[PDB]
Amino acid sequence: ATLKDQLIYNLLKEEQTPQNKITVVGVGAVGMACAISILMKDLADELALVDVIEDKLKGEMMDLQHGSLFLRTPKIVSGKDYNVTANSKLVIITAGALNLVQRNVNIFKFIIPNVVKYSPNCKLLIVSNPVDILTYVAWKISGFPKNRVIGSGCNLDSARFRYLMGERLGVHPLSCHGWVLGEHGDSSVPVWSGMNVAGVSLKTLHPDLGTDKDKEQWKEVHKQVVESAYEVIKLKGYTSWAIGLSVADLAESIMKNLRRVHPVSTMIKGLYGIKDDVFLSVPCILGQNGISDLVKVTLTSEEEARLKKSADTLWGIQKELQF
Amino acid sequence: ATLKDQLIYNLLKEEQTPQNKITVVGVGAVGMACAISILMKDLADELALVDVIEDKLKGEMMDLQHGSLFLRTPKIVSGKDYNVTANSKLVIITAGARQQEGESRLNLVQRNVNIFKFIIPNVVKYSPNCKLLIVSNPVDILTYVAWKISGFPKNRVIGSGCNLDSARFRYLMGERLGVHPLSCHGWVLGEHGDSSVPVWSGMNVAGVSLKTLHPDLGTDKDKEQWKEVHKQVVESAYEVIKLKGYTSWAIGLSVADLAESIMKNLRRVHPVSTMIKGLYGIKDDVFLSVPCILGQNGISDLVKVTLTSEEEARLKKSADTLWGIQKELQF
Amino acid sequence: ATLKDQLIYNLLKEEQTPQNKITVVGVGAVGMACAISILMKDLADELALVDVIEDKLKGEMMDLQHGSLFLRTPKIVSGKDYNVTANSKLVIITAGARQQEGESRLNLVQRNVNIFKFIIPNVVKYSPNCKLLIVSNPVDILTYVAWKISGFPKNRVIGSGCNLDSARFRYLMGERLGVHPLSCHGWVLGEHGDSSVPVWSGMNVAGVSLKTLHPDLGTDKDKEQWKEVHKQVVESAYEVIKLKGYTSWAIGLSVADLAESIMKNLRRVHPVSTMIKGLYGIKDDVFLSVPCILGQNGISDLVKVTLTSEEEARLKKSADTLWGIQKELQF
Amino acid sequence: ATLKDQLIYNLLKEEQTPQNKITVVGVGAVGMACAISILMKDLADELALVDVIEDKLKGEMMDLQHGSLFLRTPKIVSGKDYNVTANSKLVIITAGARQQEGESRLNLVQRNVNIFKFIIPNVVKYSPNCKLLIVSNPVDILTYVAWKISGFPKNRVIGSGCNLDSARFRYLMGERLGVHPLSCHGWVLGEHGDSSVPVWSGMNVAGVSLKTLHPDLGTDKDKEQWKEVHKQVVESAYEVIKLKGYTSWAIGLSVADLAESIMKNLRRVHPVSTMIKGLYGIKDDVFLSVPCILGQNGISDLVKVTLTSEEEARLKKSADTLWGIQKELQF
Ligand SMILES: NC(=O)C1=CN([C@@H]2O[C@H](COP(=O)(O)OP(=O)(O)OC[C@H]3O[C@@H](n4cnc5c(N)ncnc54)[C@H](O)[C@@H]3O)[C@@H](O)[C@H]2O)C=CC1
Ligand SMILES: NC(=O)C1=CN([C@@H]2O[C@H](COP(=O)(O)OP(=O)(O)OC[C@H]3O[C@@H](n4cnc5c(N)ncnc54)[C@H](O)[C@@H]3O)[C@@H](O)[C@H]2O)C=CC1
Ligand SMILES: NC(=O)C1=CN([C@@H]2O[C@H](COP(=O)(O)OP(=O)(O)OC[C@H]3O[C@@H](n4cnc5c(N)ncnc54)[C@H](O)[C@@H]3O)[C@@H](O)[C@H]2O)C=CC1
Ligand SMILES: NC(=O)C1=CN([C@@H]2O[C@H](COP(=O)(O)OP(=O)(O)OC[C@H]3O[C@@H](n4cnc5c(N)ncnc54)[C@H](O)[C@@H]3O)[C@@H](O)[C@H]2O)C=CC1
Ligand SMILES: C[C@H](OC(=O)Cc1ccc(Cl)c(SC2=C(O)C[C@H](c3c(Cl)cccc3Cl)CC2=O)c1)c1ccccc1
Ligand SMILES: C[C@H](OC(=O)Cc1ccc(Cl)c(SC2=C(O)C[C@H](c3c(Cl)cccc3Cl)CC2=O)c1)c1ccccc1
Ligand SMILES: C[C@H](OC(=O)Cc1ccc(Cl)c(SC2=C(O)C[C@H](c3c(Cl)cccc3Cl)CC2=O)c1)c1ccccc1
Ligand SMILES: C[C@H](OC(=O)Cc1ccc(Cl)c(SC2=C(O)C[C@H](c3c(Cl)cccc3Cl)CC2=O)c1)c1ccccc1
Repeated sequence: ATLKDQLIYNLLKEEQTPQNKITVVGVGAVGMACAISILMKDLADELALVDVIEDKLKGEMMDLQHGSLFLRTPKIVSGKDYNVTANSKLVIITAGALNLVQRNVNIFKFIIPNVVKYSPNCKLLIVSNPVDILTYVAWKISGFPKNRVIGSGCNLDSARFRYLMGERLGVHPLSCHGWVLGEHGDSSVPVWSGMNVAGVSLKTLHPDLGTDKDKEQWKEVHKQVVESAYEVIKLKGYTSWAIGLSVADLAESIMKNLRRVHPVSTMIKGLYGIKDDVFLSVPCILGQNGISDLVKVTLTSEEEARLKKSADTLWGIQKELQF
Repeated sequence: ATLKDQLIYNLLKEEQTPQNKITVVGVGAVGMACAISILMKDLADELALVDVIEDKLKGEMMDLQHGSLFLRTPKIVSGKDYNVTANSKLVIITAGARQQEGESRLNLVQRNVNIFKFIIPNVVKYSPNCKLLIVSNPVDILTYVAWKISGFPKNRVIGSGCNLDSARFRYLMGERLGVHPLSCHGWVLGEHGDSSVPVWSGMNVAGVSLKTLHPDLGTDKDKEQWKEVHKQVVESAYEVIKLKGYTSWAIGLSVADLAESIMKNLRRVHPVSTMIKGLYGIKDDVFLSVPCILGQNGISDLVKVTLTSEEEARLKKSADTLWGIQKELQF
Repeated sequence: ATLKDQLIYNLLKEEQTPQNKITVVGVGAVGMACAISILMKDLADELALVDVIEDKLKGEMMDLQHGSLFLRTPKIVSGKDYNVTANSKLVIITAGARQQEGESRLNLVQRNVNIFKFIIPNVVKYSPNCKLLIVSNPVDILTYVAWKISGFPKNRVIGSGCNLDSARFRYLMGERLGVHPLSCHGWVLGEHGDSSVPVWSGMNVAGVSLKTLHPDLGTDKDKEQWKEVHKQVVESAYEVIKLKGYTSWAIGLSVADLAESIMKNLRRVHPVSTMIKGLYGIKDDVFLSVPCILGQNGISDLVKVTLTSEEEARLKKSADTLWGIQKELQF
Repeated sequence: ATLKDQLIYNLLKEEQTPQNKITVVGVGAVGMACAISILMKDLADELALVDVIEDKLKGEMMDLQHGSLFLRTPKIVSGKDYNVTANSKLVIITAGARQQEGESRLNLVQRNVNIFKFIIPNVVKYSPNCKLLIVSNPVDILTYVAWKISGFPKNRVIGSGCNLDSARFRYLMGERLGVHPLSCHGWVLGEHGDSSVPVWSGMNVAGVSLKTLHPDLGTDKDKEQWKEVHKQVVESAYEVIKLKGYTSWAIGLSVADLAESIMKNLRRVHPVSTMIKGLYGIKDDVFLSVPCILGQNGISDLVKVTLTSEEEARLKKSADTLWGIQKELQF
C-alpha cells in the first residue's frame, strides 16, 4: 500500500458540510486584515477567499495556508468561482473600486447573487464604501431579511473614538464607553450623552461637553476620528489593521451567538423621523441570526437632525442608482 | 478642575516601565505581520515600531493603535529614534533593502550588513539585555552579523532560520496525510531557503517513523516522490513572490510562535538559526538551524540531531559557503 | 411596556438552536473540571450539565453562570431531565459510582454499567448524532458499554483512554529532559491505567529517537531507569488520590483538548480508546488506546503504530482480560 | 554520558529570577479556582501555591503540573515554606478559617486576622515589592488588615471587594435584557456582600441610562422590581452555599480578570476595594469598593462616582461599621 495507508487506518470517508464557515470577498489590505484577525481568533473551521485578481488571490491563500501550523482553522480555500464559498455562515464583503457608488453597485450586482446562490442562509457583513449605501444595495440585491445584512457602519468610527477617549483620560479603551452613530465617516454623530467611565456620565459632570461652549473642546476628539482616516491614508496609502480587528469582533459575536451590542449599520426606517429605506448605525445586538435587536438611543434634536440629514442624502443617491 | 480631574482621582504618578516589551524594527510586510500576530497573541505589554521611512511608520502605528479596543497591549509607540525601544525583552529585526537591485550598487549581503551596522548598536544601547530575533535575509549570515555587532552572548541572538521552512514542510505533509500539521512532525534544518535540509529520519506521526514504514522515503527511488514535498517548500517561496510580491502571513505567524516561547519561557523546541560551531565537523563561526530550546534567555540549549552522511555533508557545505562570505566582511 | 421594550426594539423573535452544544454528564470533581476547561477555551455556544444530585447540579450551574461576564459561552443549563441536552455536538460522560470499602473493581464495573444503562439511552434519545466521550472508569470497559448500548458507529464513541496517562508521561519526560512537554513526544497506549504500555520506540524530541540514542531505554538494563517514568505515571494516580482525594485539573484539561479537536474539526492525533478488534491479533469487541485522528465525525482514522512483540502481547493480554469481564456484564 | 546530555547540548545553565510570577495562598475551592483560571489565561510564567495543609497542597500542585501539556505556564511550585513564593509580582490571598455553626461573623474576623498575622509578614519577606490582592472574608476588613501588617503603600493592596457582586449583577441584568453581560454595564459598590450598593444611575446599555428611562429603577415602588436584581445578587450567594457547599468558579474567574489587568498593565477599570479615606465624608482608614484603574502598580487611580445622598449614607454606614470592628482587632 501507500505510506498513508501503511500509516493510517480509515474508519470513514464521509466528509461533511463545513459547520462554521466564513468567506471574505475582496483580498485587498482590508479583506486580508479581516482574514488574519478571524484566523487568529479561531472563529471559523473553514475560510474562503474570493477576488477577481487571480494571481494575488492564490498568493494570499497560500501565505495563509503556510501558517496552518500556528492556527486552528483546518481548511483554507480561495477562488474566482463562488463554489468555494458554499455554506458560509458569514460572508464579509470588502470588494470595491457619486460615480464611485455606481461602480461599487455594479460590482455588487455581480457578487451578491453569487454569494446568495451558494450560501442562501448566510449573514452578510458589508465593509465596502460607502458602507451605508452598499449595505442597502446588498440588502436590495440579496432579498435577505434586514437582520441578515449588517454594515460595518460606525464600528470603526466608535473604536477610534474610544481609543482617543482612552488617550485623553489615561484609561484603557475597553473601560471608556462612547458611541459614534449615524452615517459612517465624515457625517458620523458622537453621542455625548452616552460617554462615560464606570457609568459616570461625562456630560453630566460637564454639561457643555461636545458643544462649542466646551472649554476643553471634546468635539476635537470626534474631529480627530475623521481626520485620522485621511491621515492614515496619506501616511501609509491605505488602512488595514484597525478595520480588520473591528470586523473580526463583529464576526465573533455572530459566529458565537454572543448577543453583544455593537455600532453597526442597519435599516433605520421608522426611527428618528426617518421614513426612507436607508441604513444607519445604531447600537445593535449581534448573534447567530445577525442583528436581532437594536437599542433605542435617546438623541437630542440636533442629533436627530444630523441623522435625518444623512438619511435624506443617502436616499437621494439610492433612488437614482441603477440595479 | 478639568473633566479628567473631576472624573478621576490619582493615587500616584510613579514608575511606568514596561515588563514585557517587544520591538519590531522594519515595518514592511514581514514586520507588520509579525506585529499583528504578536498583538493578537497577547505576548507584550508594550509594542514599539522603528523604521527609516517616517510617514509609513506613523501610519502603521496609528492603524494598530486604532485597534486598541480589540487588543490587550495597552501601549503601542513608534519613531525613527531608538529611545522608543528602551527596555525591550525581545527585539525583532525585519528591516532590509528593497528587492530591486538597481536601488544600490552593493549586493544584498552588503546592503543589509550596512543596515544592521546602523540598527544593531542602537538596539543594544537601549535594550542591552534583550533577546535579538533576526528575520532579514540572508537570515543565517545576518544572524551572525547581528551577533558580531551586538557583542551579545550566543543564547541571545536567534535567527528565524528554518522556522518558516519547517512550518511550510509540515503544512504540505499534513495535506498529504490528512492530518493537522500540529501532529505531523518533521524537521527542516541547516541553511534557510534553497539549501535547507529535510531530515527524513525524524518525520513521523504519533512516534511512528515514515522512513521506517517506507524506506525509499526521500530517495529518488521513492514512487510517491516525497522528496517533492521539500522541493515544493522551495518552489512555494518563489511562487508566493510571483503571485503577491512578498510573503507576510506565514512568516509573521511563525515569528510570533518563537516570541511566545521566549516571552513565556516555555522551553519548547523550534528549528531556528544558532551558532553551530562544534557540531557536524563545523569549526567556523557560522549560524545554521538545528532544533533549539527557546525560553526567557533565548536559546538555552540545542538538540543534537543524528544526521545521515548526506545530510551532514549538506550542512557542512552550507557552513563552508557561509563562512567563505563572512570571513571577508568588514566591521 | 417594560424597560426592556423601552430600551430595546426587537427586529425578530425566533428561538434559535445552539450550533455548538456540549453536554457534561456527572458534575463531580472530573465533570466540573471538564466544564470549566471547556468554558475557558471557547468551545461551545451552549453548555448543559446533568446529574442526579439535584442541589449540587443547580449550584454548579449557578456558579458557572455567575462567571458569564468573563466567558464567551452565552447559555449554561442544567437538569436531571435529558431534554436539556438536546442536539449536543459532544456529550462527555463523567458519571460514576463511589467505590466502597471492601468493594472490588470488578464489582464497581457492574455498578457503573447500571448507571450507563440509564444514561446512554437518554443521551442517544436527544442527541442521536453526537460524539460520545467516555471518562467514567474503568474507561475502556465503559466505552465498550457505551458503544453497545448506544448502537453508535465506532467513530462516534471515544474513550478518554490513555490520554491522561500520556499527559502525565510527557510531563515527567519534560522534567527529566528540561523541555516543555509540548516538545517531548511519547505515547502511552493500550489499556488505561495500571496496564498501560509506554511505546519506547516513539519517544523523541525534534524527531530524534531516544531509544535509538539509548538502546536500553525502558529495559531493566537501563542505568537511568527510564522505565520508572512510566511507573511514576501509574503511582502518581494513586498518590493524587491519597493527597487530595480525587483527580480533577489534569483530566479536565485533557478532556478539553480532545473536545477542541472534535468541535473545531482539527484532525489532530490523540491517544484515546477506540474499537481495536482487527489489530494486533485481537478478535474481541474491546476498546484500547491507539493514536486516533479526531475531528467533527469523532475518530475518522487511527494511526497504525508499529508495536514490538512484547507490546503486542501486552495489548492482547489487556483485550483478553477486558473481554473476560465484558462477557459477564448484564446489560 | 546521560541520555539528556547525549540528546541536548547546553548553552548556559540558566536561571533568571522569576519574571511574571503569581502566588496563590490558600488552596481551597476559591484558591484553586483562581489558580486554574489564571493558568488558562496565560497570565504568569511561574505559579506558586501555599497552604498549611501539606498533603492537599502537594496533591493540588501535582494535579496542575499533570496538566502542563495543555498549559503555557512552565513552572508550577508549592510549599508550606514561603521561599517558594519569592519574587512574585502578584500575591493572591484566599486563605481563611472555617466558620463554625453559631459563630458570629464578628469573631470570625479575628480568627482570620490571626491567620494573616502569619501570612502577611511571610509574603513581604519573600516578595517585598508585590501587589497584594485580598479575597478572604470579610474582604474589606481583611484587605485593611493586610495593608496594616504589610506596610505597603495603598496602591499595592487591592481587595476583591465588589468585583464578584458586580459580575453577578451584570449576569442577572444580562438575563433580564437578553444581552451579553459584557454589554450590560452596572456597578455594585461599597462594602462587599450584604451591604453592597447598586449604583442605579450608572446602569446602562450602549450609554443609554436605565434610571433615566425608568425613574422607579431601584425603588420599592418599581413595578418591575429591578431592586430585586441586586437582592438576587446577595440571595444567590447564600443559595449557592446551600446547594453545592461553597463558591468557586465565578470568584475564580473574577480574580483572574483582575490579575489580567495587573500583570498586563491594562489600566482597565474594576470595582475593587481600596483605601477610601477622604471620600464620601469617610474619615477612617477603611477599604471600600469604587471603580479603580488597575495596572502594573496596582491601583493608580480611582473614578470619582457621583453618588446620591442615600448611596453616600450607605457607604458611610459601612465605613462606620467596618472601622468599629477594625479598631478592636488585635495585631
Ligand atoms: N466600513 C469601514 O469602516 C471601512 C471601509 N473600507 C472600505 O473597504 C473597501 C476595501 O478597502 P481596500 O482593501 O483598501 O481596497 P482595495 O482596492 O485594496 O481592495 C479591493 C479588492 O476588491 C477586489 N474586487 C473588485 N471587484 C471585485 C469583484 N467583482 N469580486 C471580487 N473582488 C473584487 C479588488 O480586486 C481588490 O482586490 C473599500 O471600499 C474601502 O473604502 C476601508 C476602511 C474602513
Ligand atoms: N527568514 C525568513 O524566513 C524570511 C525572511 N524574509 C526577509 O525579511 C526581510 C523583510 O521582508 P519585507 O517585509 O518583504 O521587506 P520590506 O522592504 O517590505 O521591508 C523592509 C523595511 O525595512 C526598512 N528599513 C530599511 N532600512 C532600515 C533601517 N536602517 N532601519 C530601520 N528600518 C529600515 C524599510 O524601510 C522597510 O520598511 C527581507 O530581507 C526578507 O527577505 C522574508 C520572508 C521570510
Ligand atoms: N479515564 C480517566 O483518565 C479518568 C477517569 N476518572 C473517572 O471519572 C469518574 C468520576 O470521577 P469523579 O468526578 O472524581 O467522581 P465524583 O464522585 O466526584 O463524581 C461523580 C458524579 O457522577 C454522578 N452520577 C452518578 N450516577 C449518575 C447518573 N445516573 N446520572 C448522572 N450522574 C450520575 C454522581 O452523582 C457524581 O456527581 C470515575 O469513574 C473516575 O474513575 C477519573 C479520573 C481519570
Ligand atoms: N471576596 C469574595 O468575593 C469571596 C470571598 N470568599 C472567601 O474566600 C475564602 C476562602 O474560601 P474557600 O476556598 O471556600 O475556603 P476553604 O476553607 O475551603 O479554603 C481555605 C484554605 O485556606 C487555608 N489556610 C488556612 N490557614 C492558612 C494559613 N495560615 N496559611 C495558608 N493557608 C491557610 C486552609 O488550609 C484552607 O485550605 C473564604 O474566606 C471565603 O469567604 C469566597 C467567595 C467570594
Ligand atoms: C467613508 C469614507 O470617507 C470618510 O467619510 C472619512 C472617514 C471618516 C471617519 C472614519 Cl472612521 C473613516 S474609516 C475609513 C474609511 O471608511 C475609508 C478611508 C479611505 C480609504 Cl480606504 C481610501 C481612500 C480614502 C479614504 Cl478616506 C480610510 C478610513 O479610515 C473614514 C470614504 C472613503 C472612500 C470612499 C468613500 C467613502
Ligand atoms: C533565502 C531566500 O531565498 C531562498 O532560498 C528561497 C526560499 C526557499 C525556501 C523558503 Cl522557506 C524561503 S522563505 C522566503 C524568504 O526567505 C524570502 C522570499 C523572497 C522575498 Cl521576501 C523577496 C524576493 C524573493 C524571495 Cl525568494 C520569500 C519567502 O518565501 C525562501 C532569499 C530571498 C531574498 C534574498 C535572499 C535570500
Ligand atoms: C483505571 C483506574 O486505576 C488505575 O489503573 C490506576 C491509574 C493508573 C494510571 C493513570 Cl494515568 C490513572 S488516571 C486515574 C484514574 O483513572 C482514576 C484514579 C482513581 C480514582 Cl478517580 C478514584 C479512586 C482510585 C483511583 Cl486510582 C485517579 C487517576 O489518576 C489511573 C481505576 C480507578 C478506579 C476504578 C477502576 C479503575
Ligand atoms: C461577606 C460574606 O457574606 C455576605 O455578605 C453574603 C454575600 C453577598 C453577596 C455576595 Cl456577591 C457574596 S460573594 C460570597 C462570599 O463572599 C462568601 C459566601 C459564603 C461562603 Cl464562601 C461560605 C459561607 C457562607 C457564605 Cl455567604 C459565598 C459568596 O457568594 C456574599 C461573608 C461570608 C462568610 C464570612 C464572612 C463574610
